[PDB]
Amino acid sequence: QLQLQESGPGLVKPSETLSLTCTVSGGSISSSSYYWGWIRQPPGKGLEWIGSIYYSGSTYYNPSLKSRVTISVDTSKNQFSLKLSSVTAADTAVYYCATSYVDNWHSGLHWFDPWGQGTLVTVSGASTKGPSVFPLAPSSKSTSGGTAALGCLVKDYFPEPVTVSWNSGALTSGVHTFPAVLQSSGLYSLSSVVTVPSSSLGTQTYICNVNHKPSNTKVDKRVEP
Amino acid sequence: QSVLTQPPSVSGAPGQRVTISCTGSSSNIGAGYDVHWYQQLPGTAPKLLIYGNSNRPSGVPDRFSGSKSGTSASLAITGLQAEDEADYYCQSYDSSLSGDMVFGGGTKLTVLGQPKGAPSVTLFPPSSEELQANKATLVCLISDFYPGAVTVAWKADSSPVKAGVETTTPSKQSNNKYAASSYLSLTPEQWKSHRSYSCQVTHEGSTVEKTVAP
Repeated sequence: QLQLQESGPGLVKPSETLSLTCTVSGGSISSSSYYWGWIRQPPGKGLEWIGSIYYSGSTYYNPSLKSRVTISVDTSKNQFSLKLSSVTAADTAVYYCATSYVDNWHSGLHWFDPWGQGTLVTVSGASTKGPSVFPLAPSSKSTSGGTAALGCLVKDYFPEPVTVSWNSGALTSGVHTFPAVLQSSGLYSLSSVVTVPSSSLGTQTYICNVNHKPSNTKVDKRVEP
Repeated sequence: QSVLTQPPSVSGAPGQRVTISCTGSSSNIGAGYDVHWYQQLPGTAPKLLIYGNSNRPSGVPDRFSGSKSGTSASLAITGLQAEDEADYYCQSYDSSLSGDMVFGGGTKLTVLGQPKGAPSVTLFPPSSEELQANKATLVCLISDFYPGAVTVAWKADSSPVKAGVETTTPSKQSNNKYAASSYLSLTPEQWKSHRSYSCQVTHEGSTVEKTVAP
């Protein structure tokens, strides 16, 4: 029931510093025999440990990154933080925080559990672009009997990700949010589709909630017949 | 690159036993340090699968087991299930420098014998709102197909359109089938001047073609 949540910017310019924070709940960073860690995973690649910190400040870092890594802890807020300097495209990755129960670090017995959700950071000199959200009006042709597919096209945003919910999280059945395509322009597009009863298209209201955190853009798009 | 080494892919038949290896050196696994395993379902964070060479967390089926021997370790899965398709990572500790938590590069596990699934195809025309903004995008959404390979072609009326097409790689769904999206960019004038456009999906020698008109 220890839970970890990453936060921080999704876009960093090459040569600048990447900063992330992990907020812990359900257990204490301070006064605990735990090392609080950062791990990353470039898209489609493997896991890599970045470093870990004990609540009173002692750190261990990945030797391949140590010259660029600073991990810090704020026990009063039950948070710990990562700074990675002089970034390049090689540092584009999903960044996870996690924790390790540790009796003695150098016994080398410890593992990562639990893990945070991960947050994507893209290293790029391109500017942030918010999405254009267009409704995809319902069509019955491709779906099961008495149902229709409707959705939202989330076009031309950068960087990833966008989150899409339906009716502010109330509508979850039949929702399929597809992975984005990266266009030659360097901008992403994705679509989210929900299959709903045909009979109530005139009496229910369907709204896609698009959140693009990197541009601080939120769109709630009504999808009408 | 990673400090420990795993086969990029491993395959097994349903109900049979498969192993995923993890090799290191006398500075990590061979130095006496424990090996742990993480399971990563697509699009999800890794989760602990085995700790301390052979211990299972609660919530992990007893079909998973772990062992270590010399400079290597092995994840074993009995009674292989389709739901075991995932990426698997080993992890240990290396004492050659300052004390390093190190990973293998990951193994994608395929469960053989999955039946073929034909793609479900939903094709949306450009929205009136997009056309009013002087743009036009056709959206072809492809889901529930297996194996994970499709080709998508677009047609203006009956003629292939090669320009302005962006298509995702196939991505694994939670049900082990695959999804993909294809997008055709047009001007509003192109969209309105043709009698229709089509998205044609080819999969395992069969084709599904959906067509929309202004």
